[PDB]
Amino acid sequence: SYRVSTGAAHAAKGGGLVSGDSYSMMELGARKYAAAISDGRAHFESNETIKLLEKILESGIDEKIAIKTINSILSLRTTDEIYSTLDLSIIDLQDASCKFLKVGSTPSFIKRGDQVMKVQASNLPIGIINEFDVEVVSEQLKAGDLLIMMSDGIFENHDLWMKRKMKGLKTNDPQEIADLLMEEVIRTRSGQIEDDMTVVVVRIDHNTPKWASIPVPAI
Amino acid sequence: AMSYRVSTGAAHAAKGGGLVSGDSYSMMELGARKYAAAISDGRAHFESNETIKLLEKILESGIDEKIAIKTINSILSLRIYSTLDLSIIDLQDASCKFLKVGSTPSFIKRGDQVMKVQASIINEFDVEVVSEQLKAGDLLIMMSDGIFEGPKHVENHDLWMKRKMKGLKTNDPQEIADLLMEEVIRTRSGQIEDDMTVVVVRIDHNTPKW
Amino acid sequence: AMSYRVSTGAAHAAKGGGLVSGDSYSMMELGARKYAAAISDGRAHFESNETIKLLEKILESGIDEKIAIKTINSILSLRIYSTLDLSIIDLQDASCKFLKVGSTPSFIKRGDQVMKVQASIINEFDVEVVSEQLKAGDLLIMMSDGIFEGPKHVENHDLWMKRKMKGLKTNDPQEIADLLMEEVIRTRSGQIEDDMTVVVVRIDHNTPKW
Amino acid sequence: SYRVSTGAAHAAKGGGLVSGDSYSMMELGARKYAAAISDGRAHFESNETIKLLEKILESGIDEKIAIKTINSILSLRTTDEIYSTLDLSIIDLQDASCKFLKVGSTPSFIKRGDQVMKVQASNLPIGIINEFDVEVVSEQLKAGDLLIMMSDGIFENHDLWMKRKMKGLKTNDPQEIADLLMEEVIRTRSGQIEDDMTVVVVRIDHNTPKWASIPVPAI
Ligand SMILES: OC[C@H]1O[C@@H](O)[C@H](O)[C@H](O)[C@H]1O
Ligand SMILES: OC[C@H]1O[C@@H](O)[C@H](O)[C@H](O)[C@H]1O
Ligand SMILES: [Mn+2]
Ligand SMILES: [Mn+2]
Ligand SMILES: [Mn+2]
Ligand SMILES: [Mn+2]
Repeated sequence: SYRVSTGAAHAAKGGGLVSGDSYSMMELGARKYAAAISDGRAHFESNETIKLLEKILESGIDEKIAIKTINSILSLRTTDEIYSTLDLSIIDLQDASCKFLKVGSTPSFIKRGDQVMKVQASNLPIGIINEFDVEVVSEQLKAGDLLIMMSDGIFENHDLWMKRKMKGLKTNDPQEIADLLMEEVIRTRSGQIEDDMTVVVVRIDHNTPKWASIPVPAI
Repeated sequence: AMSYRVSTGAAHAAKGGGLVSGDSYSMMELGARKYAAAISDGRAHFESNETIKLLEKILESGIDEKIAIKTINSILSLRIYSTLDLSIIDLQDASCKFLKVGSTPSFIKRGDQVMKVQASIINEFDVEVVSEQLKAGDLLIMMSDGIFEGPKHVENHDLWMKRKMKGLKTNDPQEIADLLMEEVIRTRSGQIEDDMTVVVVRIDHNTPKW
Repeated sequence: AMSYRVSTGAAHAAKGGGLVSGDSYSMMELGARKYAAAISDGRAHFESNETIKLLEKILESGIDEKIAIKTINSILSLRIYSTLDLSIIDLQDASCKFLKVGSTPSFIKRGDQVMKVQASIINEFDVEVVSEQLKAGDLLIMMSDGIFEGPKHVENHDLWMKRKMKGLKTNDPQEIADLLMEEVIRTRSGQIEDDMTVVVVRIDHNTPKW
Repeated sequence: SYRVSTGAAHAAKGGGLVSGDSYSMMELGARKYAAAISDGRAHFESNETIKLLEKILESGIDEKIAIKTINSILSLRTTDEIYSTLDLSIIDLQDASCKFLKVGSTPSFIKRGDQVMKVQASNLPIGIINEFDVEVVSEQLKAGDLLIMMSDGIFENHDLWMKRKMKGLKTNDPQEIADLLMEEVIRTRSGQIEDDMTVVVVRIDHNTPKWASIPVPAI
C-alpha cells in the first residue's frame, strides 16, 4: 500500500481576506486519497452520522446535553456496524482550537515541548447514563504541538509507557513518529499481533512562508 | 493573517497483516479552514460531497471517455459548480483518476521528466477525464488559474511551469508548493491579481521497519 | 395554473404477519412539485433533510422540554431556516411529536372537540416541542401564517379556526383543506395577501378484511 | 398499525406563480408519517443512493448509459443489504410526467379508463451486461390514471390475472383498490403466505377546487 505526502499553498487575490479558490483533501487509510481544487464549497464532508455529531460539538450546547444527544444519535444507527469505537479530532485552522469527540476510550495525547498531556475532560459527567462511553473535550493547540491518536491495539499502566516513549522521540516528523511508536509497541511483542494497530500523528505549525511576506504596493 | 497548518502521519498494521483489519482511519482537510482525523474499531468517516459523488461514480464506472464527458456535461448542466480539478489516487496500486471540469491544468514530475495531465464534438463545460499509473517518487502538482496563468509576460504557460518544476531541487511537497507560489508572485511584484492555489502530492512506498 | 394532484393507498401483509417482512414501501411528496413511491425487497427510501435530521433526533431523544428548546435554539442560531412546523406520527401506536420553530400554529379535532397544539427564559427562535397521543378518527390540521392570520377583521384567530373546524361536515382530509382555504380567501375577496398553506392529516385504524 | 389519510391546499400570495411557503410529507410504510410546513427547501429527500439514481434519471442521458451508470452506482453499495429489488416511481406534479426506475422486475401497471397497460420500456437494451436487471421507463400520465405497484409476493401468466382483476375493480379509490387487490391475491391462497406482499396505488388527478376560481380584483 502506497502512502502520499502532501502540501499546499494558497493566496487570496489582492493579498488579503477571503478567496474564490478552495482546495480540499481526504484520505481513507490505506485505500484512497483525493485532492480537489475549485475556482469560483467543501469538496469533502463527514458521514451522515458524523455530520450530526459535528453539529452538536459546533453548537456549544452544554457538555452533559451534548453527551446525551450524541448518545441518542449514536443510539439510533445501523446495528451493523455498532460504530464503536470512534476517536475524532477536529482542528480549526484559523485559531488552532481542537474539539475532540470520543466514543469508547482511546486515549489521545498532546506533546507540547517536553510536556506530554493526555486528552481528557477536566470535569467527567457523573449521575447519568452514558451507554456509548461518550467523551467530549476542548483543548487549545499551538504551533509545535504533536497530537497522537491510537487504537486499542497499539495502546495495549499504559499512559506512563506512552508518555515516556513520546518523550523518547527525538524527531518532530509525524510519519516518523508514527512508525517509531509502532516499532516500540511491536518489539514489546517481538513479532505479529492478533489485534489491529493504527496510530495517526498530527503536527500543528504556523504557516509563515517567504511569499507571505512579499509586500503589495502602497498608496 | 495566514491560517495555521498541519503536517500528518499514520502507521497501520493489520492482525498478522494480512488482508483485513477492523481498524480504519481517515483524514480530511478543507484548505485553510478545517482538519479532521478519525480512528474507528471494527463506511468511511469522510466522503465527497453530493455532486462530486455522482461525478466520482461515473469516473469509477470506467465507461468510454467520449460518453463519460458527454454524461458528466449533462449532469453539470443541471446544477454553476464553478471549476473542478479532482485527483483520486488508489493507495493500493497507485493508479490515479483525474476529473477536470473547466480546465486547470496539472502536471506530474517523474525523475527529471515533467508531463501535463491530458487524455491521449461539443464539450459544454470543458470536461476532461484521464487515468494514469503513478509510481513511487512521482510528484503530482495541481493548481488554479491564478498560479498557472499567473506569470506576467509568458506565451507558453505549459513550458514555463515544466521548466520551473524541472528545476525544483526538493522532494518535499510543502516546499514545492511554496516555491511555485513564490516564483509566480515575483513575476508580478507582490501583486496578486487572481486567487492562487497550488496542491502538491508525492507518492511513497509504504515500507517501514516491521 | 394549479399543479396536478395525487391520491394514494397502500396495503401491506407480513409473512404470517407477523412481526417482520423483507418488503418495505415509502412515499414522499414535495408539495406541488414531486411525488415519489418506492417498494423494496429485503434504510428508508426517503428521509428528512440535513438540518431537520438533527432536530428530529433531538425530539426523539425525549430530553426535557426546557433543555431541548434551548438546545434546538443553539442549533438554529448556527444556520436562516425560516419557520418550521413539523409533525411526526408513529404509525404503530399513533403517538405524535411536534416541533414548531417560529410558530404556526396547529389544531386537532377529536369528535366535536378542537384543541390547539401547545406544550402544557429567552426563546430566541420561538421554539416549541410537544407530544400527544392521537386516536383513530383524529384530524390533525397544520397551516402557515397566511391561512391562520388570514381572516380580515378577527381579534381571536384561535377561536375563529376552532369554530370553523368544529363546523366541518366532512371527514375527508382534502375537502377539509380546500374548505378551510376557501373560508379564509372569502373574508378577503379572492385577495391573497400572504402565501397560504394548509395540511390535513386523519388517523385511521388499519383493519381491512384479511 | 394505524394508517393516515392526508390532504393539502396551497396558494401563492397574489394568486399566481411561486410561493415562499413549502409543504412536504413522507411515509415509511407501516412505521412513520411526517408532514412539514415552512414559511420563507425540501423537508424530505431520497436516500444517499436513490439521490444518485434520481440524478441519472433527471439528466436525460441516453438510456443504455443511464443503465450502465445505475448498475455501477448500484454496483458499489453496502453488500448488506444488496438493495434488490427496487421499484421507484417519480411523478412530476407540474406536468404529470412519470419516470420509473426498476431494479429487479416488479412490474407495475397503469390503468387508464378500461385500458390496463403494463409499465415497461418499448426498446429493451440488448448486447450489454445488466447485472441488476435495471429498467428505466418514461410514461406520461393524465388525470384519472391509476398507477399500481406491487412486490414479487402479491404479483405471484400473471399479467393476465392482474390486468383482468384491475379491470374488475369498480372503485376509483386507492386505499380501496389496494386492499381489494390484496384480498384477491390472498383468497387465491385461502389463508396466510410465506412471502411478503405489498401493493401501493396512486391516482393522478387535476386539482381544480372552488377557491382556485375565486377571482382577484382588476385594474
Ligand atoms: O497524507 C497527507 C494528507 O492526507 C490528507 O488526506 C489529509 O487530509 C491531510 O490533510 C494530509 O496530511
Ligand atoms: O398516506 C397519505 C400520504 O402519505 C404521504 O407520506 C405521501 O407522501 C403521500 O403524499 C400521501 O398520500
Ligand atoms: Mn481492537
Ligand atoms: Mn480564478
Ligand atoms: Mn408568510
Ligand atoms: Mn419476496
